[PDB]
Amino acid sequence: RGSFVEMVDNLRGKSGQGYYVEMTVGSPPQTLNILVDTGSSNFAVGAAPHPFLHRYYQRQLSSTYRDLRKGVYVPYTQGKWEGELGTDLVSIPHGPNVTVRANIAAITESDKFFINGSNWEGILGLAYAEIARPDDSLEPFFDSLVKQTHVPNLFSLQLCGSVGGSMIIGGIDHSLYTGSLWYTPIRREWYYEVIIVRVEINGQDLKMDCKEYNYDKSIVDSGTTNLRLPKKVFEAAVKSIKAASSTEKFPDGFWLGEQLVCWQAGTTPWNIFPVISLYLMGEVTNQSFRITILPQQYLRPVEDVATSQDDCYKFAISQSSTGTVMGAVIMEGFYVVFDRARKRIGFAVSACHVHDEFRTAAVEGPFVTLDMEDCGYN
Ligand SMILES: Cc1cc(C#N)cnc1C(=O)Nc1ccc(F)c([C@]2(C)Cc3c(ccnc3F)C(N)=N2)c1
Repeated sequence: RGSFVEMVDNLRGKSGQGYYVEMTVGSPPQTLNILVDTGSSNFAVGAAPHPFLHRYYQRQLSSTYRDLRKGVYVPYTQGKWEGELGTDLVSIPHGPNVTVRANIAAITESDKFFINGSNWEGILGLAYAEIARPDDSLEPFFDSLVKQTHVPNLFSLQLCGSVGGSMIIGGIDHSLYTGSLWYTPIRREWYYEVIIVRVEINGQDLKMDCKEYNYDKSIVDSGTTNLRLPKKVFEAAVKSIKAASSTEKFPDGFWLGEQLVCWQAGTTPWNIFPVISLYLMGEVTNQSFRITILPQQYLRPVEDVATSQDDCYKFAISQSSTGTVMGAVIMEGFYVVFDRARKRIGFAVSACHVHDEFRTAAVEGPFVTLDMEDCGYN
């Protein structure tokens, strides 16, 4: 408890391509880099030589492999993957010293799933069984891990933004944060669902029915880059961000993520952009707390741009039909504790978050907020 030096810095990535941990499948162990995804619940790995893959699960080489003789087909709005279900021995080299028998979807066909140039070959769904495919009887990896060993039912994520980070499995590491952890209830165990009760752009409230903020869902998701916001809320949100920053002009496409915006190197006017604050439901009736992110978090360097030589960024707040998504834009500001045992998520200021000399990411409380139960959709 309190320090897990083995697990510090166990995450790698490329800006915009996600955070991956090293894992091993089968006996003898096959090493794979695996995307850490709190927005899904399947452990799914490449199992065939797709050209984009550095490597893939070779079931034939594993003595400990077992067929479940059952397929799984998983469509997304952007592409898909299809696989064959089995179980095998799984471990995490830079995690706890255990080996568990977990479900594995051996991916045999896919579209727009693997990324050309990426260095991961699978995905670790860390959310709950309810949203597992094909259904909730397929036990997620973390459930298997907790049932089969003495690892405490919790994990924490420090996403640092070559990006890096830590996934502390079974605990919390106090070197990864400063100040205090503040906790928000997990509303329901399917996604990591939470409730936003108030939004401030630059200290100024948006004065929307808070029900909208969570229409139809608000989730914490390490498998999404953006802060995604319901359309009605996104509309009001950028209306206010536009106004805060009208000191300089940008095409209406930029706010829609249809175009990048560039400045001369080291010339980004961060200060013309407002801090963003979400107030989250607290542990106590009528008590909330507030997390504050910087434009550093929502204006994202796009490095791979050959038509330019400047500092070009993407506005990483975007509209959504599935609810608020608190992606890497949010998580990079904070140490995030997925306290599954107590059905809550903790936020603290990350020791690694990107901050200039004038503004810093913040987690503050307590605040008095009435009628927070009304902010959740039914
Ligand atoms: C591009 C990327 C950037 C960051 C950063 N920084 C983190 N993750 C990814 C990424 O490539 N995730 C990903 C890829 C394929 C998937 F199939 C999913 C799913 C399973 C499906 C998914 C998700 C989110 C949004 N719509 C989806 F279709 C999600 N959380 N999980 C996520």
